[PDB]
Parts: sequence; C-alpha cells; structure tokens
Amino acid sequence: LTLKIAVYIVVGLFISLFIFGFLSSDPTRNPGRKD
Amino acid sequence: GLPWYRVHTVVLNDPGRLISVHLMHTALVAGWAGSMALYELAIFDSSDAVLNPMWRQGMFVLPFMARLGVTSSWNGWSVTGETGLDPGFWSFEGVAAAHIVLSGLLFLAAVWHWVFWDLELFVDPRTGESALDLPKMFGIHLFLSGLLCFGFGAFHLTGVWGPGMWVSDPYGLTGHVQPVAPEWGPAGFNPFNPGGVVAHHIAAGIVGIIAGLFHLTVRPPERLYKALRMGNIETVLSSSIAAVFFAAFVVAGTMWYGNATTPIELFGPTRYQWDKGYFQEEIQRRVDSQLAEGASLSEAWSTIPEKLAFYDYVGNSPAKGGLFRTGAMNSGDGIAQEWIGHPIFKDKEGRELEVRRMPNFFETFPVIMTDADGVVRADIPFRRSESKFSVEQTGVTVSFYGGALDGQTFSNPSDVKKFARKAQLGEGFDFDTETFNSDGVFRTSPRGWFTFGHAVFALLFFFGHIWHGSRTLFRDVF
Amino acid sequence: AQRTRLGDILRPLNSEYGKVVPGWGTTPVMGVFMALFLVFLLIILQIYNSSLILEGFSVDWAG
Amino acid sequence: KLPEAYQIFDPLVDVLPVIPLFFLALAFVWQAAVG
Amino acid sequence: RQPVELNRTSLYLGLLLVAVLGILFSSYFFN
Amino acid sequence: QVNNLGFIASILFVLVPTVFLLILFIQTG
Amino acid sequence: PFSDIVTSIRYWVIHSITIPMLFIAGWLFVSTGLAYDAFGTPRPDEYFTQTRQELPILQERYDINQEIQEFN
Amino acid sequence: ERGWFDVLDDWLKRDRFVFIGWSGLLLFPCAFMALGGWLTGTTFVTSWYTHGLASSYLEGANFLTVAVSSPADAFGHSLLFLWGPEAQGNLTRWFQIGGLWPFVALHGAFGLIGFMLRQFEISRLVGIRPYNAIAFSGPIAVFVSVFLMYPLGQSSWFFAPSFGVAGIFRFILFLQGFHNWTLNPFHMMGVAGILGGALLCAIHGATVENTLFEDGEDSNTFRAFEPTQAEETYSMVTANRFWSQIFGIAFSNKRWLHFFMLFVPVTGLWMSSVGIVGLALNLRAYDFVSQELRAAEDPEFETFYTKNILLNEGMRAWMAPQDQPHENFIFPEEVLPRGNAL
Amino acid sequence: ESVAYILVLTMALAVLFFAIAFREPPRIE
Amino acid sequence: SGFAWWSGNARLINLSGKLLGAHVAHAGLIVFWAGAMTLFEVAHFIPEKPMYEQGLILLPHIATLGWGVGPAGEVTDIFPFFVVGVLHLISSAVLGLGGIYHALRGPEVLEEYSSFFGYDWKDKNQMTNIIGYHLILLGCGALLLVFKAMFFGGVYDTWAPGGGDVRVITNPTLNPAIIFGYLLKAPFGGEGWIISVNNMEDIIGGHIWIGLICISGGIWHILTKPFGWARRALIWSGEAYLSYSLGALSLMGFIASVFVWFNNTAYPSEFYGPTGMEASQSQAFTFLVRDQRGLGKYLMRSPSGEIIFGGETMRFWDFRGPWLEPLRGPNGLDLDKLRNDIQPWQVRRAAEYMTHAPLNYVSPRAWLATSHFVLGFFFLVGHLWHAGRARAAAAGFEKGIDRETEPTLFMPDLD
Amino acid sequence: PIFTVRWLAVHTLAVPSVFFVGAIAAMQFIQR
Amino acid sequence: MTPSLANFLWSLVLGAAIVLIPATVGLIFISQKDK
Amino acid sequence: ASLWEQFCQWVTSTNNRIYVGWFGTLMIPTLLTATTCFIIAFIAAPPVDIDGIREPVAGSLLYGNNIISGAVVPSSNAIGLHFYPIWEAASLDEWLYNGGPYQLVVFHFLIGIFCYMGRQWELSYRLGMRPWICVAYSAPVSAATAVFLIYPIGQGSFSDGMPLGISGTFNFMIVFQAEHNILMHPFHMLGVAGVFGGSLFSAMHGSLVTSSLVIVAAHGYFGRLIFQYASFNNSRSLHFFLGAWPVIGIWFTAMGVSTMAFNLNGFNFNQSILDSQGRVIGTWADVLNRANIGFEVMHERN
Ligand code: CLA
Ligand SMILES: [Cl-]
Ligand SMILES: [Fe+2]
Repeated sequence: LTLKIAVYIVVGLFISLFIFGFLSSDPTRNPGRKD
Repeated sequence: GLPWYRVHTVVLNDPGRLISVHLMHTALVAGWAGSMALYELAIFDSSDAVLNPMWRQGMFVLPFMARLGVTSSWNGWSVTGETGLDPGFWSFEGVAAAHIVLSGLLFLAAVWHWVFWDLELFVDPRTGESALDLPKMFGIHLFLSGLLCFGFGAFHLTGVWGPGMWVSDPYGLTGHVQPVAPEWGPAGFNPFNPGGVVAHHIAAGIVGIIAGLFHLTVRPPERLYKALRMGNIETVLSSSIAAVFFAAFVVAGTMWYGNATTPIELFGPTRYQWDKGYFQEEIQRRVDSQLAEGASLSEAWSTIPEKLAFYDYVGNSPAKGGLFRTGAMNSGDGIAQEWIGHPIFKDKEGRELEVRRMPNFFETFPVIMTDADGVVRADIPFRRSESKFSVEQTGVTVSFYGGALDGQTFSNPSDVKKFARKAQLGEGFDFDTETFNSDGVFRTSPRGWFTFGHAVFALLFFFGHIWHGSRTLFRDVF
Repeated sequence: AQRTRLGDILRPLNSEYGKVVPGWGTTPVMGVFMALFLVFLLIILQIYNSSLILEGFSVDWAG
Repeated sequence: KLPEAYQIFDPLVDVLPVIPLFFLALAFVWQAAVG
Repeated sequence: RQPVELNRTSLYLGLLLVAVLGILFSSYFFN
Repeated sequence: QVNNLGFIASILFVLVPTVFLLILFIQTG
Repeated sequence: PFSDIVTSIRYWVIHSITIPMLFIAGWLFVSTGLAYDAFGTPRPDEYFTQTRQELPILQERYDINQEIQEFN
Repeated sequence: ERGWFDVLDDWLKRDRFVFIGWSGLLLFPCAFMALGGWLTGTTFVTSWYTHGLASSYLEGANFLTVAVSSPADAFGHSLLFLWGPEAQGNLTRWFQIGGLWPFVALHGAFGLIGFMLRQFEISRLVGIRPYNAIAFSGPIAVFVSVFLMYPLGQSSWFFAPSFGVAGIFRFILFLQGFHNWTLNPFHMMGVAGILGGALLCAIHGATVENTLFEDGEDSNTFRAFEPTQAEETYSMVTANRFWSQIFGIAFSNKRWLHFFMLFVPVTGLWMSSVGIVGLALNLRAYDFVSQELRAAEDPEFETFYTKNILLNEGMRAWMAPQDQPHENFIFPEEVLPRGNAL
Repeated sequence: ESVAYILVLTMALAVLFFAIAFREPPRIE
Repeated sequence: SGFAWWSGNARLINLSGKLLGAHVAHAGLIVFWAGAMTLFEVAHFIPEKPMYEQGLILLPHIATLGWGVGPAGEVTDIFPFFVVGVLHLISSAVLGLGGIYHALRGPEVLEEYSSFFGYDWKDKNQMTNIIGYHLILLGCGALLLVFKAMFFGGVYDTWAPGGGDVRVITNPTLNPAIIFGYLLKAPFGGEGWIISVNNMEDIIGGHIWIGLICISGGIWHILTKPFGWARRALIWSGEAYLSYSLGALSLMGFIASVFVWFNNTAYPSEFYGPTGMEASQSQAFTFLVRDQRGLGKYLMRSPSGEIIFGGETMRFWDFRGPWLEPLRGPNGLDLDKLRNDIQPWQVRRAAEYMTHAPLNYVSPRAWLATSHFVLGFFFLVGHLWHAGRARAAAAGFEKGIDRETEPTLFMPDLD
Repeated sequence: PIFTVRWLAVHTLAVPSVFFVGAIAAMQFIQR
Repeated sequence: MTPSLANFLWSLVLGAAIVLIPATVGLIFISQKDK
Repeated sequence: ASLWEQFCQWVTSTNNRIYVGWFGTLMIPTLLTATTCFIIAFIAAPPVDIDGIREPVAGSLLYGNNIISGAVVPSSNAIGLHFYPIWEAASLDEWLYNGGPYQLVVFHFLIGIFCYMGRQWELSYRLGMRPWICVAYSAPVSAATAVFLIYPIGQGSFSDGMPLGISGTFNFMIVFQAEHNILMHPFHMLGVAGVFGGSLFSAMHGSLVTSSLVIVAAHGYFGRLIFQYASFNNSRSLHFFLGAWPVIGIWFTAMGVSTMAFNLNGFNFNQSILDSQGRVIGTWADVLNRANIGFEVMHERN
C-alpha cells in the first residue's frame, strides 16, 4: 500500500505546484508589457 | 596562439628543422620495421611450413623480407622450408638489427639538425630569407630515385649482384627466391609475370634518370611556376599526398587481386581463388589424370599434396574475417595439423553427392548435397524442422580417400553430418584448437589486413590532398 | 647564418630559387608526355582488367 | 445506389465531394496572380 | 613561432569525444 | 570469453588521448 | 535574352511543328515496337522460350552474343 | 596579343546564365552522360539477362522500381566499354549485359570530380576559402567507397548498388543480412553525423528565426532583412543565454558554430565510408564472439544482439536464391531458417 | 569487461557535468 | 497589420463582420462535404454487401442512429441515407450564401451595427456570452441524440440479443456514479478510460448529463463575467482564444482516434467492420468451431485464471463482443457453453470478421483512426504555434527583439 | 544572336526530353 | 593485333574525335570570335 | 514576501544557471526518475520474459551484455497495454521479470520530454524571444512518442515499443521492416529527405558562412554554382528554410510510423509485372519482399 500512497502524494505534489504556478499571474512574468 | 592541430606548422618556413622533423619520422618508421621484425621472430613457429605457413600466423612484415631474398634466420630454420642454411648477416635478425641501428642513427641526425638549424645553405642571399629551390630539389631527388630504381632492378632483381625476388609455381607449392630476368615483350605487362617487375625497374629507373637530368637543368615555365605555386612548399605536400594515395590504391589492389609481387606462400591465397574454385579444379585435374592411369580412387587421392589441398579451404580465404576478429588465422579454426582426405558422399541409391561449398558472402550456409544433375538429394534441416531429405531418411554415407581417414567409411548419421559441414568449407582438416584457445570464427590473412589498411589510408589521404591543395592555391585568403 | 663545409658544397644547388623561363616554356612538351602517360595507364589497366586481351597472354597466376 | 429518379445526376454526384478540395487548389492562383 | 593553446571549452570537446569513442569501441575491442 | 587485450586496449584508447589533452590544457595558462 | 523569346511567335511557330513531331517520333518508337528491338528489352511474351522458365542469366564473359542468341 | 589560351580562359569565365569555367569542360559532358545514361536505362533497358528482373518503364515498372542495375557477375570487374571485348561495339548487347551501369558510374565519378573542381574554380574566382569544396568531399567519399570500392573488394560489379530507389533499398537490406551493417561502429558514427546535421539545421534555423531583431513594424519578419547589413538579424547574446539555461551549454562564436555545422555531417560521411571499405573485403563487424560463445554453451542466453543474428540468417537464406540468380542456389524448405524450428 | 563499460559511461557524464557547472563564462563578440 | 499573402486570414482578426463571413462560408464547406460525400457513398453502395467492405464512413454513422437498418445490420431502407445527404447539400447552400454575404457585402465591422453581435476580442463579458449561446446549443444537440434514442425510433444497439437491432432506450443510465466513473478509469489495458463504454444506456444516459451540463454552463456564462483567477491566468485576445480551441481539438482528435479503434458499441462492427482486436478473436473462435469436427487446442488459462483464446490472439483477451459474450461466463469463456451454446449467427458473424485477420484492404476504422491521430497531432502543433504567438504578441515582442531594450543585455551574467 | 550557348544547353537537354516523354506517354497504352 | 586491341586503338582515335573536333577547336573558335 | 512568492521567484528566475520554470518542476523529477531507473536497469536488471512463454531476453550489463547489445527490454507480452506500476506487481521479482522497468522509464521520459517542450517556450517567453523553438523540437518529440507510445497502442502491447538499447533499436527497425516494408512507405522517404536534406543544408550553410569571413561574397558564389536563383538573398528566409526542412520531414515520418501502428502500411508492388502466360517477372521490389519474408518468418514462433 505505502508505495502507491507515497507516489500518489509525490505526483500530487508536483502537478498542482505546476498548476498553481501558472495561475499565479504567469502572463505578467515577462520583460515586455504586463496586463 | 597555435591550436593543437597546427603545432607542426612551426617548421613551415624553417628548412633545417623540417629536415630534422623528417629525420625523426624516418627514425620512427625504421624503428618500427626493425622491432616489428623482432616481435614476429619471437612468436614465429618455424616447424611446419605446409599447414602452418607464415600467413596463417599473422606475420605481416615477415613476408616482405622473404619477397626480396631474406629467407633464413640465424637460428637455422628458413621460410622456404629448409633448415640449417648459411644466410650470413642478411637473415631476418640481421635485417631487423640493421633497421634498429639505422633508426638510432636517424635519431641522432635529427637532433643535430634541430639544434643547428640556421645553416647558411638554406639562406637566400638576395633577400636574406630562408628559401628552397623546390624545382631543383625535385630534380636531384628524381635523379637519385632513378638510379636507386635502376640499380634495384638491374642488380638485385636480375640477380646480377643480388638475390633476386620470390617466384613460385601458379599454385604456390614450390616457391623460393631466384634471379628473375626482365621481360621486354608485351608479356612484361602481365601482372603475374615476375619478369615484368624487373623490366619495369630498369626502364622506369632509366626514365627517372633522364627526367631527373631534365629537371636539374631546365627551369620551370613562368606560367606553370605561378599556376602551381611552385614557390610554396605546401604545393609539394599537395602533389606528394596525391601521388601516395594513388600508389596506396594500387598496392591495395595488387594485394587483393594478387600479382607476382604478392605470392600466396607469403600472403595467403586470394578471395577470388575460392570463388572460382582455382585450387579445387587443379586438384581434380591431378586426380583425374591419375584415375586415367588406371589407378585406384585412393591411389589418385593420395598423390594430392596437403599444401595444395590446404589452399582449397575457405578458412584460408582473406574474405572470411572480421574487423575486430584480431590476431592470426590460427586464433580462428586453430592450427591446421593434417588433412583428413577427400570425402565421397553417397545416398542409399548409390548416387554420388556433392556438398555445396560456402560462398564468401555467407556467415552461414545451409548444408546441401546435390547429385550429378544438381538435384538436391540430401541436406541437414535447419534446426528442428521436418524434412524429406535428411541424412537419416536418405541414408547418406561418406568414405574418404587419401589423407588421415583413407580407406574408412562413415554411415553413422552423426559423423556424416559432421563431415558434410567440413565439406561445405572445402577440404577438411584437423585443427589444434588448444594451443591458442581458438574461438572458431575465421580471421583474415595478412593479404586482407594490408588491403584494408591501405585502402582506408588511400581514401583518407585523398582528403589531405584536397585540403593541402586548397591551402596552396588559396594561400592569400587563408 | 652558420656556414659549414658541406653547406658550402651544396650552395650552388640551392642558388637559383625563383628563376623561371618566361612565358610557356616547355609546357607543350609536358602536355604531350602527360598524354602518353594517360594512354599508358589505360593500357596496363585494361590488361589487368582483361578488357584488353593481347597475343600470347593470360592475366592469370599461370603466366 | 441513388433512387431511380436521381440516377440522372450520377456523373455530377461522383464529382461533388472533391469540389471543396479544388477551390483550395484554385485560390492559390486567385491570390497568387493578383498578388 | 607560437606556443600551443588549448582553452577550457576545447578541453571538454576533446574529453567528450574521447570518452564517447571509448564508449563506442569498448564493446568491439572486448569482442 | 572476452579478448585478453580488450581491457588494455579500451583503457589506452581513452587514457592516452585524455592525458595528452590535460597536459595540453595544464601547460597553457 | 529570355523574355522576348517566350513572348514572341517566331519562337512559338517553329515549335508548333517541332515539339509535336518530336513527341510523335517518341510515341512511334514505342508504339511500333522499335524500343524493344533497339535496347534488347523482352516483349511481354519474349521473357521465356516455349517452355524454359530458366532466367537467361549470363554465364560467360566474352561470347555473350552467342549466349543471348541461344537464350532466345 | 592574348594568345589562344587566355582568350579561351577569359571566355570560360564570362558572366552568363551558368558558369562554365575550366571544370565545366569535364563536369558538363560527364554529368550529361551520367544522368542521360540513367534515364535511358530506367526507361528502355532491362535487367533480365543480368539479374532476372524487370527494371525499365518499358517493362511496366514504376518510378520506384526502375533502376540502372549492376552488370552480370560473369563479367567480374570488367569496365564493359561499348567497344570492349564483351559487347564488341554491339550496342543492344551492351544494354542487355548491364553495360549502362559502369557508364553511369564512371561518368558520375568524373562528373563529381568536375563539380568539386567547379567549387574550387568559383571560390578562387570570388576570392573566398573553398570550404564548400572540402565539404563536398563527404559525398564524394561515400560515392567512391560504396559505388566503386565496395564492388571492387567484392567479386564483381554485380554487388554494387543499382541506380534506383528499390535497387538502393536492396543494397541496404543486403548489407544488413550479409554484413550486419547496423552493428558496425563506423556506420554508427555516420548515423550520428547525419542525424546530428539534421539536428543542427533544425535548431540553428529555429534559433535565428526566434532570436530575430525587431527591425520592422510589419508582422512579416521576412521583410526586415535586406542583403546589405552591417549588423546581424538575430541576437547571439540572447540565443547564447537561452541555450545555456535550457541545454546547459551554448555557442559563443558564430565562426565555431558554423564550422560545427560543416564538420559534423561531413565527418559522419567520412567515417561511414571507412566502414564501407571494410565491408568491401568482408572485414565486417558482424559478431561479438563472447556472446556467440555463451549462446552456444547456454541455450537460455538470449540478447537483442543474438536476436539480430537470427534475423540476418533468415534474410540471407530467403533472399539469396533470387538476389543472386547466377549462383543457382537451391534451398529446400527444410533448410530455410524460420522461428518455428528454433 | 563490465567494469570498463561502467568506467567509460561514467566518464562521459563527468565531462557533461564539468562542461556545464565549470565552464569558462561566454564572452559573445 | 501587414501580413503576407500566406497569412492573409490574419488580416481578418479585427474585422468582426468580415470574419463572420469566413466562418459561415467555411461552415458551408463542412455541410457540403457531409452532404456530398453521403450522396457519393450511397451512389456506390451495395445495400446487402457489408458496409465496411465498400469504404463507407458516413453511412455507418447514419446506420448507428437507426436510420434505414434492421436487426443485425441489414439496410432496410436506402432512402433515409439519401435524405440526410440531401438535407445537408441544400443547407450548405444557405450557409455558403450567408458567408459570401458577410465576407463580401455585409458590414466589415459589427460594433457599428449591433451591440449584441458586435464583439471585441478583449471584452470578456461579450466573449463569455458567445460561449453561452453555443454551450446552450451544444447541450441541445446532445439532447437531440437522447431524443432520437428514446422517443424517435431508437439507436442501433449492437448488444441486443441475437445479433444487433435498433432499440429504443427507455432506461438510460442516470446514476452519476456510473456516468462520472467512466471519467476516472485508467486509460490503460483492461480499463479503457471512456472508450470502454459498452452499452447504449450508458451512452444515452451520458448525453443527458452532457445535455444538461452544457446548458448549465451556457446559462452560467450568459449571466456572469470571468472571475479574478480567470482574468489573471488567461490571455484575452483573438489568437489566444483560437489556441485554446486548437488544444481542445487536438485533445478530441486523439480521443476519437482511439475510440473508433477499440470501441464497438458506438461503432458497431455491423457497419464499421470488426476492430483489429475483434478480427483476431474471430479467427481463433472460427478455427475452434471448425476443428470441433482449460486447454483444447485454441484455449489457454490466463495467469489471471481466466480461459482465453490462445496464440497470437493472446494479447486481445480484453476484447468483449456481442457474438462472444453469450459463450463467456464468470471465469471467462465457459468450456461447454463453447461446446453446446454456439448459435449459427455467431458462427456466421465470427467468420465475416476473420476475413482480414493476420495470416490490399484498409478497414474503415484504420482510415478513421489514422486520419484523426494525424489531425489531432498537427492541431497540437498549431496550438503551440498560436499559444506561443498569442502570449508573445500580448507581451509585445512577437515581431522580434528590440535592439534598444533587449531584455538579455540588462540581465547579469550567468556565471 | 540565336546560336548562343543557351541554344545548345537547352536543346541537347530538351530534344531528348520530348522524345522520352513521347515514349513514356505511349508506354501507358501497352496493355500488359 | 587482337580484336580487343584494334577496338582499343579505335577508342583513342574516336575518343579524340570528340575531344579535339569539335570540342577544343569549337571553344577556341567561339572564343577567338567572341573576343 | 510570502514564502510562496519567494519560491515562485526562484522557479521563474532567469538568473539561475539552468532555468527551472514551471514546466521544469514537472520535467526535472520525471527525467531524473527516468534517468535513475534507466541506468540501474541498463546495468543490473534481470532478464525479461518479453514473449510470454518463459523465454527471457537478457538486457543488462551484469547479465552478459556490452554497451552495444545492452538494452532495457520492453514489457512482457503478458502485460499488453496494461498499466504496470511497481505496486501493481505482487513482487519486485515479478515486476522486473515482466518488463516493469520499461514502463516506468518510458512513461517518465515521455512526460519529461513534453515538459521539456513547455519549458523551451517558458524561457523563450521570459527572455523576450519569439516562442517557436519548442515547435521545431516537437518533431523529435512526435517521433519518440510514435515508437514508444503510439505504435504499442495500435499493435496492442507495450512489448511492441522500441527497446531502450542500441541493438534493441536495430531489432525494432528490422521487424518493423519485415511486417510493414517501411522503406517503400512514402512518409519514410520524406523523413529520409528530411535528415539527408537537413544534413546537406547544415553542411551547405556552415561551409558558406565560414568561407565568407574576412560579407556578401557567399551569396554570389552559390549563385554561380547553381542557375543563379537557387539561393535566398534574404538571410531570414534562409534560416526559416533551415529549421523547417528537417522539422517537416521528421514530422511526416513520425506520422508515418503512427499510421502504420494501425497497420496502414507502405507501398506494395508485388506481383506487379507478369508475362503473357501469367508468370511473375520480378522487379527490385520482389527481392525486397524476400528479405522481408526472410526477416519475418524468423520472427514468429508458429
Ligand atoms: C597498415 C599497417 C598494418 C597492417 C596491415 C597490420 C596487420 C596485422 N598486424 Mg600489425 N601493427 C602495426 C601495423 C599493421 N599491422 C603497427 C604500426 C604496430 C605497432 C603498434 C603493429 C603491431 C602488431 C602486434 C603486436 C600484432 C600485430 C598483428 C597483425 C596481424 C593481425 C592484426 C589484427 O588483429 O587486426 C586488428 C585491427 C583492428 C582491431 C582495427 C583497429 C581499428 C581502429 C580501432 C580504428 C580507430 C577508429 C578511429 C579512432 C575513429 C576516428 C575518429 C573520428 C571521430 C575522426 C595483421 C596481419 C598481430 C599478429 O598477428 O601477430 C603476428 C599482433 O599480435 N600488429
Ligand atoms: Cl527477433
Ligand atoms: Fe547563420
């Protein structure tokens, strides 16, 4: 059981970190205009 | 400053250190030749010259000494097959020592020329710069090459004041060194005529003397001097590199196809003598000429010399090896010990069968036995297939004539299969697979390693030609 | 520039650097010899290749 | 096969599907010629 | 003339070329 | 059953050019 | 140049009798069966003789004309 | 007075629709013979008497199955001149015996020499370094090693590649089944050199097209360049930073960058040519005898290398009786390798 | 044979690592 | 502004009126093909030969809706196929006219004329209103499939007993545990993420939910404006909205590519032919009912413990077909249901499907699967092209680096 | 003029071109 | 004088009849008049 | 600042030696897990019963392999397209024996190379660059998923993907050729035109830029070497052609191996030329089939 749980947590950690990183106003992180 | 691939350009306009850098290269080549000969004299098996000839042992430079006359060693033995001769100094060990001593002397000349490089001989008084009259350097060297070519073919090859060269019968059975006389007819252009190599060196040597004298005494035309950049020493490197990959393509060809300069007692048989059944046909020519004398089938097959039957074995073909199958042919099938005799296969109906030999392409050939009309009568199934022509269903028997197994018969289908697999490789032999711990994968002869080394070097030297030809003609933009 | 006894005897052999005959010189003669040399190489190539079969010959080990 | 009343239109029925294809292979000279 | 130069980038390009030729030819040398 | 010299030939094929390039890079600065 | 050539008629009037007759001479070279005879190509019924399905593979080197003739 | 030579020389370099030059006196008549010889072969000439195959449009073959195919193995390495001792001036016999193959090869060989001389002559004309000519040596090295050196090491011109699409594909599967050409380390270096070239071409074009300098208001960036620029169109500083953070390393020198685009594909073609010279002498990297020895003592030892040795054995037995019709190979069904018998 | 195989593979990775982590900083001209 | 000829449709981004013409005109081309290709496929149809042995892909689509077919796939009526193919050609003329009108004769800009149709690519409230007008309309086309199946003749059920049949679905599966449990099945073997749907009650019940979710969201977008987290994360421009849709079609092109490849419930084998898995199981099954005259020469025991067909067909043991389920038990294929319960319609169908089994012809599934994988792929390429371009143009450097203000030159050196 | 070096480079290239195309056009009507 | 030799000599006389006439004298003539 | 935006600042920092970004938060763990599991399996993984009748192929170095013959063996044929994580095997021995390490490496490697494609755009965006370098890199990505993911799905087993090795690659190519004749497939001919053309232009662009260095003398040179107009006088049009040509050719051959996954094969020209009596007259395409038949019959087991 515990290896399936630990990978589900690890994979769950990295996917929503990626998800919340792009929701964090990613368009404004550029050296051009910001809007 | 200088990249690693340009570090040798520091002697480009330094004649005294270019002579020294050539004297160093010459010492290393002569040092390799002397120590290659000593390494080969250390591992050479002089016992049997029939079933363990030099080309079966990976001997690369040892055939080149025997080609020109050096046949014996100080240790008594010889490569022609005799023992206890009197070579004098010029044995294999004397030639090896003369190259080690030469290498040591060329090394000391290179040190003197590297230190005392600023010679007034190389200075041009008109401008003070060091300069080489390249068109006259060529005339001098062409004159000495003309004499050295002439004297080689007129005194060494003719045996006037030399040993001659290696000649042999058409089937490589009785080969030795003897004085060859020149052939001045068109038959001197037969590649397999040893007299054409003698007539060549007298004629090409004479021509290289007259052409040498012309270049000593006639200046270049002003339009050729500037077109060919005759003041730049890199135009000589571009032309020399062209001449040497040209000459390397030729020696690669005459080794692969064979000619008088590459005998089979020294370099082994060629791949084309196996494709064409060159030895297989001479063996039958000899046997049928005995069977015509009312002789027995074993009386005739016992007059075949096993050296002739040894050339008729596909393991001896130079086109059966691998690039990373290293070493001597004896590291392959093993040291050939004796000839098992000629097998005659017959089915249960008295049909004389012939096992189809293995072509040079195939790493694996199926075993097929055909009759006098090419109809497949028996074979060995692939691995576990169901068969209509097994050697147990067709009742194939084999009986041998001459050789070790003379007057014997085998109808046990395990030995019939075993002797059929030997027959698809040509004549069968017993091999000593314990001396060198041989694998069982064929190697290549010195005929094949020479051809490969020199066809690759000739192709690489074509790039060096166009590269240096472009740096002499485009010297301004470079 | 260091002078040597051998360097003084070879001096006349490295003296005419750069000297040429004007114009075309002996280029037509050289062009003829390159033509004869090309035909010659074609002959011995066609003999070896058995494309040129001559009288009393066999490009073969038994010759 | 088309009902008997419409087997007149058969040769044009064999051409209808490729009509969208060759107006793409013609517009490449409509615009090309004019510029 | 000039001394021999070999910067750090050309040292790496050489060290990679040698090891990768060592990776390719090790299996055929061992045979 | 590998080649006996396969190890000395696989090491020299990598060491000899490697040693040359470091001497060339050390004796440069 | 090239522009006046394509945009004239003295170019388009000698070609209107020379490209057609050079295309027809190509057509008849194949239509009349002259292409098979000139290049030795077997017609769709000459690949085999009346029973031999042996491929006429050349075996000798210098007497090919006799061999090609004994194959057909 | 401009004697006949430098009037001819100045005439060959006159600016016209195509540069003739001195090399054109060899390139143009030999390129026309080679391509005209190949078209005449793929249209009218058969391979029925040499290979037992239909290879012309006249015989009903299509564009991918036509080929100017190798001569018969009977001739060995005969050059097969039109006037030679085989065809003896008979031109319909010359077509039937595969005489067109050396005709295309030999003229293609000298046409390729004349084209590389063309690069030298035109580079010397405009006064630049002839890196394009020495970069062409890669293709020439492949041509002479595969179309000339390989059949010469072999028994005849019969085993050189045929001048066709399916005829080239035949030479490709032949060298797999008979030589194990994929296993050869020199082919691996050539595969790396070409795939590395197509990668450099894809990644350099993309890097230039995406680090372009904004030199125009129009949204067609192809209109913001013109031939006479004292500056470059793309930011090498930005391109060097992108690839240093994406890939770890990046080029800093446009001179080294473009020599690399030269050096990688050209070196791959020269290395694979060295391995083709080896295959000419059957000096092939066919086996790892350590795993063949183990697979013999141990029937349970199976490797992806051994799986390929078995694939090659089956291809030889099923291809040879028709790939080599002069050989007269008769293989009964029970000697033909198949997986049901392992 | 297997140590030589692992020795050359880990060398190719040590060159990659040093060529990245310890590189002469680019001076684009 | 200044796009070249090969990007001329980009000159239309800010012409809402002329862009409406390019769209209605393009919509006519789609309806033309669906009408012209249907009239093509009916004009070349042997109405008793298998529909798949004739390269027909549009006629299988109408048959599955229960138009002109009877039990086990016989074409009972060839007129309905013709009516569908004609009702599209004529409607194609209407759409093609209104596209030629707007693109050429209509107002180039629609904010001039109407605040309901005129749209600004950045007016987020009008942009979500158009999703609502379309979501409501998509959910209603989903309930159209439900109304054909429940109240207008029924759809073709391949799982009907004794060969397939056209059956009215009077009990669609409404429990969200079964409907929204398909969305949580692994996409791997034996699971078949949503391709595994194997009954018409699940298909028709799932469109009830899709018919109401799309109308739920459609009324949600008409009545709302994008939220804070939506406005900060997304790019709001014309090319960005296209890149979002391109990634959605990329995703749909792949899902249809594998759905037609594995599924035989929504793609009955009576019309589309057997799947590549079904053709190989039919062969092992047919060889068994011929040699008739856990082992047994064509069967084996899966390491599961299940009796399955054996040989090269071993990898297709997850296949489930209407002609093989009557003889399948709890622990796989029952061995005397195999020996006794083999009806003649299963012997006759499982011989149709093995015709193109291994050991010239391309099945309509290979055409539909290869087509839409390729299209799905190149639409992921076009998404990347446009998603990157839309966000570069929004930031303001899609035309190149500004020499004045190159952002890298201000950055400190890496090392 | 007319007999330039484009008249030869085009006509030794085109005269065989139209002949061969005439031959290949005819081959399409060999009912084999 | 074998057949192979007679045909070889004719190859040099008929190979020079395409390299001398009209190859080198056609380039000499065209250059000596386009001068 | 918040600890999030202090982490979000480090992730999107264009001042890191190697850019992470948000796609790199997925690409780094997946490619490190694929790297970690590939090296251990290439060195010390036990043999894999790939065919499913207990005939294990050995692929690791410690089991009698070299670099050339070593491979990570695809999953067992008794797995097909089933998801096979470690926890889904009843044992660590059963997992290895069934080709488990192949699924783990391939899945992580596929995730990683797609997050690599988003990460090439992400740094593009944050350096002020145009975004279409990730689009060129989609051509080697589509080719990787074609033989790792797409072709297994169409053929119905992960044992049909390419082995992760040198000699396992050549085996994949040979038995693909035997049953699909990929050489006569026209998308592969475009792919070969893509890599042989891309590698000509690479050498052609490199040799003219290097030559033309102490400039306009290059374009005038190539103008003469071909007609006169075979070159782009526009440097930006030239470089667009440089990237587009191999990217398009590899795109096509990747879409060719993916359609062959559904058994839509190349060109078949067998039995194409007959005589008047119906006998077969071989082309060069029939000799190829004998090589394909010979490659194929050795591959099956009955
Ligand atoms: C052309 C020169 C030449 C030729 C034809 C031979 C031929 C032969 N030698 Mg010999 N040898 C030579 C030079 C030569 N040698 C030199 C210079 C030395 C001094 C080191 C020796 C020392 C030597 C010894 C000690 C022995 C021989 C032996 C032999 C015999 C068997 C050799 C063998 O196993 O093949 C092996 C060949 C290879 C494995 C091919 C190597 C190919 C390399 C790896 C290519 C490298 C690729 C390159 C790095 C890539 C390019 C880089 C790119 C990125 C640009 C054979 C007849 C053996 C024998 O039979 O005893 C009598 C024996 O024991 N030789
Ligand atoms: Cl296999
Ligand atoms: Fe560039």
